[PDB]
Amino acid sequence: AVGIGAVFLGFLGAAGSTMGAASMTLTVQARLLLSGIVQQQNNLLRWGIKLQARVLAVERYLKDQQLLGIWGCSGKLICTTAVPWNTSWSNKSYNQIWNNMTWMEWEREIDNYTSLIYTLIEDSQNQQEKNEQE
Amino acid sequence: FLGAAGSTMGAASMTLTVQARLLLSGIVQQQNNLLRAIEAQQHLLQLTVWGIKQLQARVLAVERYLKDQQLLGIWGCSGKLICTTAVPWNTSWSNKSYNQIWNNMTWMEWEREIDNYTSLIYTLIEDSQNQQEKNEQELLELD
Amino acid sequence: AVGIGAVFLGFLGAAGSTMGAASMTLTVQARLLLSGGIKQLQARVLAVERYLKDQQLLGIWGCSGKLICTTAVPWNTSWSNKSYNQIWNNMTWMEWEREIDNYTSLIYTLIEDSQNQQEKNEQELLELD
Amino acid sequence: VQLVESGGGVVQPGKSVRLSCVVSDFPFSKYPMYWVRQAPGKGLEWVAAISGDAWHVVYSNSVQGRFLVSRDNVKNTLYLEMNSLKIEDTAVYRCARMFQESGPPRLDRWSGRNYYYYSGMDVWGQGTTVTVSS
Amino acid sequence: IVMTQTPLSLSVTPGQPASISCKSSESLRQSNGKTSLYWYRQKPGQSPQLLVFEVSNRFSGVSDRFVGSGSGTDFTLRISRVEAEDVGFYYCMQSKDFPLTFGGGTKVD
Amino acid sequence: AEQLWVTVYYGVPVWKEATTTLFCASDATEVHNVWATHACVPTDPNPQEVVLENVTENFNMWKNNMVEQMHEDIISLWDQSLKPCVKLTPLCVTLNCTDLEGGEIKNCSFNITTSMRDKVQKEYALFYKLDVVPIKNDNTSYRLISCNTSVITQACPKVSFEPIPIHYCAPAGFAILKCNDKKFNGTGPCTNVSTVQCTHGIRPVVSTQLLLNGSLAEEEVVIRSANFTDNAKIIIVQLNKSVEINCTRPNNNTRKSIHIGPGRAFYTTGEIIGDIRQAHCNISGTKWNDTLKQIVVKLKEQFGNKTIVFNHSDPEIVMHSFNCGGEFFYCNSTQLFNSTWNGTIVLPCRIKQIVNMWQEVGKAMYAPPIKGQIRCSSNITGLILIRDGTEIFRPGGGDMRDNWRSELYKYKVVKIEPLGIAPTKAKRRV
Amino acid sequence: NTRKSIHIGPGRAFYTTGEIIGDIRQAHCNISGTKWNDTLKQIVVKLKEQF
Amino acid sequence: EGGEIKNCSFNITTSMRDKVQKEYALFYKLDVVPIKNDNTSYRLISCNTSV
Ligand SMILES: *[C@@H]1O[C@H](CO[C@@H]2O[C@@H](C)[C@@H](O)[C@@H](O)[C@@H]2O)[C@@H](O[C@@H]2O[C@H](CO)[C@@H](O[C@@H]3O[C@H](CO[C@H]4O[C@H](CO[C@@H]5O[C@H](CO)[C@@H](O[C@@H]6O[C@H](CO)[C@H](O)[C@H](O)[C@H]6O)[C@H](O)[C@H]5NC(C)=O)[C@@H](O)[C@H](O)[C@@H]4O[C@@H]4O[C@H](CO)[C@@H](O[C@@H]5O[C@H](CO)[C@H](O)[C@H](O)[C@H]5O)[C@H](O)[C@H]4NC(C)=O)[C@@H](O)[C@H](O[C@H]4O[C@H](CO)[C@@H](O)[C@H](O)[C@@H]4O)[C@@H]3O)[C@H](O)[C@H]2NC(C)=O)[C@H](O)[C@H]1NC(C)=O
Ligand SMILES: *[C@@H]1O[C@H](CO[C@@H]2O[C@@H](C)[C@@H](O)[C@@H](O)[C@@H]2O)[C@@H](O[C@@H]2O[C@H](CO)[C@@H](O[C@@H]3O[C@H](CO[C@H]4O[C@H](CO)[C@@H](O)[C@H](O)[C@@H]4O)[C@@H](O)[C@H](O[C@H]4O[C@H](CO)[C@@H](O[C@@H]5O[C@H](CO)[C@@H](O)[C@H](O)[C@H]5NC(C)=O)[C@H](O)[C@@H]4O[C@@H]4O[C@H](CO)[C@@H](O[C@@H]5O[C@H](CO)[C@H](O)[C@H](O)[C@H]5O)[C@H](O)[C@H]4NC(C)=O)[C@@H]3O)[C@H](O)[C@H]2NC(C)=O)[C@H](O)[C@H]1NC(C)=O
Ligand SMILES: *[C@@H]1O[C@H](CO[C@@H]2O[C@@H](C)[C@@H](O)[C@@H](O)[C@@H]2O)[C@@H](O[C@@H]2O[C@H](CO)[C@@H](O[C@@H]3O[C@H](CO[C@H]4O[C@H](CO[C@@H]5O[C@H](CO)[C@@H](O[C@@H]6O[C@H](CO)[C@H](O)[C@H](O)[C@H]6O)[C@H](O)[C@H]5NC(C)=O)[C@@H](O)[C@H](O)[C@@H]4O)[C@@H](O)[C@H](O[C@H]4O[C@H](CO)[C@@H](O)[C@H](O)[C@@H]4O)[C@@H]3O)[C@H](O)[C@H]2NC(C)=O)[C@H](O)[C@H]1NC(C)=O
Ligand SMILES: *[C@@H]1O[C@H](CO)[C@@H](O[C@@H]2O[C@H](CO)[C@@H](O)[C@H](O)[C@H]2NC(C)=O)[C@H](O)[C@H]1NC(C)=O
Ligand SMILES: *[C@@H]1O[C@H](CO)[C@@H](O[C@@H]2O[C@H](CO)[C@@H](O)[C@H](O)[C@H]2NC(C)=O)[C@H](O)[C@H]1NC(C)=O
Ligand SMILES: *[C@@H]1O[C@H](CO)[C@@H](O[C@@H]2O[C@H](CO)[C@@H](O)[C@H](O)[C@H]2NC(C)=O)[C@H](O)[C@H]1NC(C)=O
Ligand SMILES: *[C@@H]1O[C@H](CO)[C@@H](O[C@@H]2O[C@H](CO)[C@@H](O)[C@H](O)[C@H]2NC(C)=O)[C@H](O)[C@H]1NC(C)=O
Ligand SMILES: *[C@@H]1O[C@H](CO)[C@@H](O[C@@H]2O[C@H](CO)[C@@H](O)[C@H](O)[C@H]2NC(C)=O)[C@H](O)[C@H]1NC(C)=O
Ligand SMILES: *[C@@H]1O[C@H](CO[C@@H]2O[C@H](CO)[C@@H](O)[C@H](O)[C@H]2NC(C)=O)[C@@H](O)[C@H](O)[C@H]1NC(C)=O
Ligand SMILES: *[C@@H]1O[C@H](CO[C@@H]2O[C@@H](C)[C@@H](O)[C@@H](O)[C@@H]2O)[C@@H](O)[C@H](O)[C@H]1NC(C)=O
Ligand SMILES: *[C@@H]1O[C@H](CO[C@@H]2O[C@@H](C)[C@@H](O)[C@@H](O)[C@@H]2O)[C@@H](O)[C@H](O)[C@H]1NC(C)=O
Ligand SMILES: *[C@@H]1O[C@H](CO)[C@@H](O)[C@H](O)[C@H]1NC(C)=O
Ligand SMILES: *[C@@H]1O[C@H](CO)[C@@H](O)[C@H](O)[C@H]1NC(C)=O
Ligand SMILES: *[C@@H]1O[C@H](CO)[C@@H](O)[C@H](O)[C@H]1NC(C)=O
Ligand SMILES: *[C@@H]1O[C@H](CO)[C@@H](O)[C@H](O)[C@H]1NC(C)=O
Ligand SMILES: *[C@@H]1O[C@H](CO)[C@@H](O)[C@H](O)[C@H]1NC(C)=O
Ligand SMILES: *[C@@H]1O[C@H](CO)[C@@H](O)[C@H](O)[C@H]1NC(C)=O
Repeated sequence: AVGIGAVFLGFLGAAGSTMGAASMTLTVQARLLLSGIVQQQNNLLRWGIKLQARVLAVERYLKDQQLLGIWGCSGKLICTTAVPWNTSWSNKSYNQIWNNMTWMEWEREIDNYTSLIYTLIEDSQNQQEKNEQE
Repeated sequence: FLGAAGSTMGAASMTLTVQARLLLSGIVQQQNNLLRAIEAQQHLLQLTVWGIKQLQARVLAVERYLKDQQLLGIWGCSGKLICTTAVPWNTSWSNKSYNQIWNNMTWMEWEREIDNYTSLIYTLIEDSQNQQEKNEQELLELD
Repeated sequence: AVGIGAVFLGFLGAAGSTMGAASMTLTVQARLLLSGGIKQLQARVLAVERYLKDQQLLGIWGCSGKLICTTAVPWNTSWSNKSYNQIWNNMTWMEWEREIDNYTSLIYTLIEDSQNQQEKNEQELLELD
Repeated sequence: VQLVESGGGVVQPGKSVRLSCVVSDFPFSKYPMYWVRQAPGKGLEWVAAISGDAWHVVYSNSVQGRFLVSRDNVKNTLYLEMNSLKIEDTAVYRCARMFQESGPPRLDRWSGRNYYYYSGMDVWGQGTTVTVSS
Repeated sequence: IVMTQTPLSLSVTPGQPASISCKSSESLRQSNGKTSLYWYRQKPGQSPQLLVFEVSNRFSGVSDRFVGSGSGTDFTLRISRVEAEDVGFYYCMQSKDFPLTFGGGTKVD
Repeated sequence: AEQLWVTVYYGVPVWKEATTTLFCASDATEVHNVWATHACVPTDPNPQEVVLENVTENFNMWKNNMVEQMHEDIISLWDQSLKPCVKLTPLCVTLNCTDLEGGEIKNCSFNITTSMRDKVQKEYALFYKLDVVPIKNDNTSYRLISCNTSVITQACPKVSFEPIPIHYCAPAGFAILKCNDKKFNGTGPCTNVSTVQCTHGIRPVVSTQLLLNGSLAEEEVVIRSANFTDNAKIIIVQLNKSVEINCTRPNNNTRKSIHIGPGRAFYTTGEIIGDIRQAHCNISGTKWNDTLKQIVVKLKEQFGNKTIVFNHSDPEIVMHSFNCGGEFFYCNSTQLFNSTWNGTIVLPCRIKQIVNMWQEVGKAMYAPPIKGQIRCSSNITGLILIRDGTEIFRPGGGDMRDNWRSELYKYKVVKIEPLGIAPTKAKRRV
Repeated sequence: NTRKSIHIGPGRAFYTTGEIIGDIRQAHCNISGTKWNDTLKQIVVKLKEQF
Repeated sequence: EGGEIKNCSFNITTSMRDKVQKEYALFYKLDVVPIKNDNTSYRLISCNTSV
């Protein structure tokens, strides 16, 4: 059995890409977060520990889908907002990072401000737009 | 979040503008701190009687959340709070008039009014509307 | 001391019928997929962990919450030599998922990265006006 | 409450009559009914049963296909029509109400099939008598 | 199904306890959580009247000395200090499924 | 008229009654306590309590599943922490005891210990009259009490025994309702039913004929039971005005170790230092006398004639029993059941080191000795009484399940089912 | 056969069959041998038709 | 016949662990063995298997 090279950018593949370039592999990362490829080929022949790791992986998953549900953005992968940026988080401008920097470094610029972003997206995008329904 | 369980159905829709009193938000602010990894700072130190029960507790937190999203997901009413349908109400289900249901009634008494008939309404939404509209939508894309 | 005949449909009731008759039946196989001495609990997680995967793949494809939907991915006639009206009027589903079993991985990659990934970078940049 | 019948008497073989049981006060559409047959000097034989919404009808095997029952919830009546009469049908007929209340039909989720519950009897009408002879 | 009973004749006088049992071929336990066996009495020349509906509970207008019990197949109705007006018959009636049958009716004199 | 259409509302305020499985919440460390079990979810000091408006909801304090759930769990917690420790199977041998009130503690001399096979070891030991039994075939020569009863199993000495309050939290999607009527009978309806997510503190105190550290009924003294004119249903006396008790072990009690398990040392009383002074308790004589009259007034609203008589209730079941610092006291409470209604009370106490179970068959735990002197104080807030059918009241037996019925008597468990439908005039445009 | 009292393990009463009443009849199965004789000729009706 | 003919006796000291004591039981065949170098002495057939 042989195999030719990848033309579809496998798991974690675009980790060196810029932020405008790694966005084309967003689908591959999301799919394989849950259970990976399915191991445990029905071999139940002979514990407790095993299944706590299985239950946590769902809870990691359901944390985010509910959180995208509050952020008005369930189902999508890329969605906009009505929240303007506050440059005290990081004033680094547009092409200083976008066509210049990967994602591991952009996370190491915003990690201190993380929970501060989450309340603002909650309130001014859906707790706000709940007061536009009428 | 049960603040209007003695209120009336014609009045409980007023305070229901808050996200069912931020219903699901109490779960995510719980499981952010249910997933305090002190459980992983110990590996529970053993398998204990509580961790057996917590494991059987988190599963019901998983399952019974899904059974309410799936039924909202299948009804063409995914993620909303007040959606209308295309199903005509049948007076055989309840011969109560209009204002008595809304202005002059609780909720939990109204559960026991149609807890018999509830399951028939479940099928009569899907196979009447949400199975049905998808074919008629797909016909309107044939052109 | 009970009993009446069938009214709507049964579970897996359309699984010998044609596609055009089974397409109006999908909800009954959609409802009961989830509800239904440790070895009950090990079943009660696999039934969840299979449901999320099928839910997740619909989510990525821009097709979450709908039972059916269409895309813009073109059908490739290399995948099927079957004629059109034979498919929608003669073939059952159980036969049909032995015929396109090999091509399935090509399909799922050619939905996401083909279109619904591409329908967001195109989507996000329809602003500025 | 009050519970009697009418239309009783004596006929020939091959004939056809219809009785008329009339109830008094309870909501008649709520309850199912029955028919029982006490032969003179014998025990009892069950005959028939109707649902509350007059949709479900179960007959005995011996009188299968010959008889007929029906309801009229507005007129609060109860009919037992009979056909192809034989001499051994000579007995006492009694109109009888279910003891418990019944609900609407049930519709189990797993198979699209309703269910009408059926339980036994408390209020026997005093009943007419039909004799089949020459 | 088949459900007969025993003994047919109990010609007694008041002042003593006794019991009448009805024997079941098919076992009775419905999925509601109850055993649909209904014990009741006719008088001669009369349409019958309900003694007890379930083997546990009773009916209105019933003396306290009318007790019943049984398993899914064994079934027993016991009358403590058998009263003077206990004449006529006693039918055991089941309500499992159709056709729901009876017993012969135990005569008590 | 308007053809009504079906409308699905998500978030309706409904529930039912249900059963569930619960989980702890400790409010706080080496994790070696039997009850506290610090492998447990930490709490939240958020005040979460939500009050209702219009609720009439019957409760019960006997047919409530929350108290049967503990008694299948607190025996599981107390037996998981007993299984990995050493068994005491070679101890059941022929003893030889002597005494140095009379002679209570017993210098006993049994003489085998099979650390090996060939060489069994003579041994020094110090026992109690509540643990040894006489033998009828020779001179004075004893044996442990529960040899032919069950497997005597030592508890490991590096464990703990303190009560720590265990907040039962319902799992998510469920809820716990709580009433707030001061005059609540225990089994009727309520009016102000508040909603919490997780209950208050419950000290897992084990004791008999009284309750220790309890809770507090407010504003008056409550008496609850189900079938008053039956003798069977035990009345439960909850209190205000927390009555304080001191109890102590006025000895020094050095402990030695005896190697019997190859890697498992047996612990016993090495030698006492000082003077053999019996363990006892102290109760303020003023507050106790004032308290009992307040009970009788509420007794004379359910037994309002044939005046109330106190009389005291086998060494185990008759005696008052409790734990004090990992040490179990059996106290003669005869003095507190003398009066009728028409300084510092000292109660003597005895010490047993072979406790029994709740079902008291199949297992027998052996307490290790504790060095030093033990002081413990506690609020007596709970009294168990039984009628007999003038009215005489005994304390009662030892059904330990009845303890928590005095602590779960406001709590039921529901199932929030927030999905439901209702008709209205508005149709979805297809 | 009856009840019995054999010596106790550690909280473990062990039992070994108590006395017979005083006269021994050996246990036996007891089959209606006509139907059994009827049965095996009915079996070779359907044992046969493959060769 | 060969069956219940033999009731037996043996010394044992299970939970008291002080003194042995002989007994009486009731033992069939199919579970005993006449041992070697002794006159009418029996032993259970499955000692030196597992428990
Ligand atoms: C449907 O679908 C389809 C698809 O799908 C498919 O299928 C399926 C089933 C599956 O399979 C999947 O997967 C797939 O995908 C479609 O179709 C398609 O289309 C497309 C279009 O684009 C196409 O593509 C194409 O391709 C081609 C090919 O390529 C290859 O090759 C080449 C070369 O060529 C060659 O040459 C030679 C020389 O000349 C020749 O020979 C000759 O021949 C003749 C005849 O033919 C005679 O014989 C003579 O004599 C002789 O000499 C041959 O032939 C040829 N071939 C052909 C085919 O033609 C090159 O260049 C390239 O590059 C390639 O190559 C390859 O590469 C690889 C890598 O990359 C390699 O591999 C390797 O190997 C090694 C070893 O060796 C190792 O292993 C490693 O690892 C690996 O990797 C290989 O080897 C190679 N090969 C060779 C051979 O080389 C091309 O060419 C083309 O191009 C062209 O054209 C264009 C247009 O535009 C232009 O632009 C350019 O310029 C050029 O010209 C293209 O690209 C494909 O193919 C297809 N497919 C199929 C058909 O299948 C469709 O479309 C659909 N449909 C719809 C409707 O849609
Ligand atoms: C939803 O469905 C459920 C059922 O399905 C369930 O859910 C599904 C999903 C499935 O899972 C399924 O499996 C589930 O089970 C429905 O539940 C049903 O609800 C009804 C109530 O609506 C229940 O009916 C009652 O039952 C009792 C007995 O049931 C007991 O036991 C069951 C189980 O063991 C318990 O659950 C239950 O709570 C009881 O404890 C039955 O006895 C009742 O009938 C008496 O009361 C009514 C009310 O009075 C009488 O009706 C009146 O009759 C008079 C006379 O004509 C009229 O004038 C009145 O108009 C009428 N109506 C009213 C309102 O008054 C009824 O006739 C009967 O009255 C008694 O009659 C006898 C005989 O005449 C009389 O006795 C006489 O006494 C005198 C003096 O002593 C003399 O001695 C006489 O000789 C003597 O004969 C007696 O005094 C009368 N008493 C009174 C007070 O009048 C009642 O019907 C039903 O049990 C329950 N379950 C089932 C399985 O059906 C639910 O309703 C559905 N929901 C909805 C919204 O529909
Ligand atoms: C709101 O809900 C209503 C109720 O819902 C019901 O309850 C829910 C809990 C759930 O379970 C629902 O599934 C359930 O339906 C809906 O009402 C239903 O509507 C449908 C229409 O789609 C009705 O279906 C009709 O059924 C008729 C009856 O079919 C039965 O009877 C046939 C034989 O009929 C019998 O004939 C004998 C002849 O002798 C009669 O005896 C006489 O009776 C006299 C009166 O007592 C007198 O005593 C004489 O002495 C005696 O001889 C007997 O009475 C009669 N039976 C009845 C019940 O009357 C059987 O063949 C059949 O198998 C079944 O057993 C059908 O006749 C009818 O067909 C006719 O009508 C069609 C349309 O009108 C027409 O096209 C046909 O050509 C034909 O003429 C229908 O099939 C159903 O019964 C209703 N339910 C109830 C409980 O009544 C309602 O639809 C819904 N609202 C909306 C907007 O949808
Ligand atoms: C099972 O197969 C049969 C045919 O083999 C299906 O019957 C057809 O049903 C359609 C629907 O009305 C009719 O137009 C055809 O005429 C029927 N065929 C024949 C030969 O009469 C049947 O529908 C299938 N079962 C299910 C549940 O679809
Ligand atoms: C129990 O201990 C006592 C105390 O040592 C033993 O009695 C002694 O026996 C020796 C041997 O004759 C005498 O010299 C001592 O005078 C005895 N002392 C006393 C106080 O009696 C006794 O033998 C031990 N064993 C038993 C079974 O009692
Ligand atoms: C707590 O209990 C005390 C002791 O009974 C209560 O104080 C007495 O209550 C009775 C009954 O109301 C009165 O007759 C007395 O005058 C009260 N005082 C004294 C000194 O006996 C007290 O009411 C209870 N409640 C609180 C909140 O303290
Ligand atoms: C409380 O207990 C008493 C028993 O002391 C009950 O009184 C009697 O209970 C028996 C039990 O069946 C009945 O036969 C008697 O008729 C009862 N006597 C009276 C005068 O009622 C009493 O019923 C119990 N009460 C409750 C609510 O359980
Ligand atoms: C029980 O012991 C406590 C000690 O914990 C005693 O409490 C002391 O009481 C005196 C009064 O005599 C006060 O002056 C002290 O401040 C108290 N100290 C503490 C630490 O509480 C108590 O008096 C003793 N007796 C009773 C009956 O409770
Ligand atoms: C029902 O109970 C509520 C409870 O109110 C609390 O009462 C305690 C009493 O000590 C007080 O300390 C709290 O501050 C109060 N408030 C809260 C939010 O806990 C009463 O307020 C109602 O009046 C009661 N209803 C009736 C009919 O008595
Ligand atoms: C509704 O409130 C009622 C009080 O007002 C009544 O309302 C109308 C509908 C008439 O019934 C009339 O008698 C009164 O003006 C209560 O009586 C009733 O219990 C309430 N609940 C209902 C109808 O479910
Ligand atoms: C157990 O040991 C047996 C040997 O035991 C001796 O030999 C037999 C013939 C008897 O006389 C017996 O009473 C003697 O003590 C083996 O025969 C037997 O296989 C062994 N069982 C095992 C290894 O499972
Ligand atoms: C965000 O911007 C506001 C001005 O709108 C400023 O006051 C605030 O300091 C900024 N946030 C932080 C974290 O600095
Ligand atoms: C055995 O010792 C006890 C203890 O003093 C004594 O009472 C008894 O008399 C002794 N037996 C004999 C036979 O002396
Ligand atoms: C408590 O009061 C209710 C009425 O409010 C009553 O029905 C109930 O029986 C009382 N409790 C007791 C134990 O009597
Ligand atoms: C004793 O009974 C009488 C009779 O009713 C009553 O008046 C009196 O109050 C009762 N005694 C008490 C202390 O309640
Ligand atoms: C077994 O015993 C029953 C009870 O009398 C009997 O009916 C049946 O025929 C017997 N079968 C035999 C003896 O084979
Ligand atoms: C066993 O004992 C019997 C009678 O006591 C004797 O006849 C026989 O020889 C003995 N067998 C031996 C000692 O092997």
